Amino acid sequence: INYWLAHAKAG
Repeated sequence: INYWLAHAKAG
């Protein structure tokens, strides 16, 4: 998925 980019920083 690419939606991860919506939570990229998220970590």
